[PDB]
Amino acid sequence: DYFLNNKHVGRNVPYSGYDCDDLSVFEMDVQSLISREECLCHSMIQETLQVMEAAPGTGLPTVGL
Amino acid sequence: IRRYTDQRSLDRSFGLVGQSFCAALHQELREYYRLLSVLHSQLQLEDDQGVNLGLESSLTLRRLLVWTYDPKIRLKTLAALVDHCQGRKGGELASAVHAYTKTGDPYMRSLVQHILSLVSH
Amino acid sequence: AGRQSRTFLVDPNLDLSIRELVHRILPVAASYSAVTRFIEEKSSFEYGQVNHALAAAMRTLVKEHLILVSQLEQLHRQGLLSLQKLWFYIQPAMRTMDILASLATSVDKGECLGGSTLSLLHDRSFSYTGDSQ
Amino acid sequence: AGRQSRTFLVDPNLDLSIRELVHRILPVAASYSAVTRFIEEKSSFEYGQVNHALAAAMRTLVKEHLILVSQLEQLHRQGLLSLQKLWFYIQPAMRTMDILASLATSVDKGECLGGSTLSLLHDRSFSYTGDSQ
Repeated sequence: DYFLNNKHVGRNVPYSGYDCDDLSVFEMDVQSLISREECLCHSMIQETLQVMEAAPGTGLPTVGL
Repeated sequence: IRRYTDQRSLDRSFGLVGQSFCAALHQELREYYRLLSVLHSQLQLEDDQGVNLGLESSLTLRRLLVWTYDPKIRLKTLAALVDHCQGRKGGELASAVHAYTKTGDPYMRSLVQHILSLVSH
Repeated sequence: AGRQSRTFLVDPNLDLSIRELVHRILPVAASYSAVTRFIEEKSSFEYGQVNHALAAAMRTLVKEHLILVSQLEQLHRQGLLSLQKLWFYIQPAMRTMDILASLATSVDKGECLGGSTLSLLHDRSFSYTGDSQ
Repeated sequence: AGRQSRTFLVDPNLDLSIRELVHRILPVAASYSAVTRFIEEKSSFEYGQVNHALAAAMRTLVKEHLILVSQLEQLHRQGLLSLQKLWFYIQPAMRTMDILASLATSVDKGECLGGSTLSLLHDRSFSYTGDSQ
């Protein structure tokens, strides 16, 4: 939420250092989101190829028809 | 900032209030240098580990810019405060600090409030 | 030149299709540059606390954008980033930056200050009633 | 020409045995083309929920047919596909497509709609009493 990570948006901001531990956490979270999208893409690709890669005449939904 | 601190650390005529302001500035500078050291240690860890770990610690120009975005704002605020307080002492220094307290930025507001309270104590 | 959107020169020897894709993406970078310019200009104390707060919020979103860009840079360092993947990943970012830039340009054109800025914010919030993000 | 099965021109200089095999296989492709045409036309929203659903099912079966064809194409690209192997693998597929096309043509001749279409489907289901597939 834009306001949740808004550490520097506040009325009573406590004096803090420059410590970016939360920033590193946010970076990791965004990286995880991107990696999750990439993994979903790769999995979809792999599944679609594996379906497309079945033996000729194999994998047909109407078995024997 | 460091030039200003060195210039004012030697002036006994700056008085106790001036020395206190310099002390607060030195404390903030120490915090900044600690943060910079941590970032340096992370980049050094990324270089020394030899692994292209896409961790936030890998020294990218972009990663450096990201990690220094907030530090850049902090340092800019501190430098502007130093410039505005240049030549002011005593109650004039206190007035200059109070004038910087009227900033709208909550992060700048927090920093200036902490510095003001510490120097006024 | 002036308060205009940033223009880009593309190498003439680039693929025409590549050039068109670049011209499609460049609006995001123009929005980023405009937002940064607005943040740096309206951040002066003279622009009032409301403008300061606007700049701070923009700074937070810019931080998010920079984080995204750095992660994309890491993926590129891995060689895993294609131009089509880049477009796909930037499309949401493109829309977010475009919305932010439109708001910035409206505030700048209106020279909105204090209560007028709050009114403009209310009207823009109603203007984005259909875009949940 | 009209509501006829698609006709094909084969190069006359082909082997007579090859030409006859082609003419034996071409009926399957004609049925496929007719079925695809019916599916694409009756897929309009104007066709009502029953005819639309029928077309959607036909489209799904056409997709399965395309998948099979792509695998056979791969075997040919792999050099693993002989003409007799293709004929053998398509013979059941040819019969399935021919049955589906005959049903489509019967529905089209009857202009069956709604309950009449459902009745026709029931009667066709009884018509396949001997064909378990």
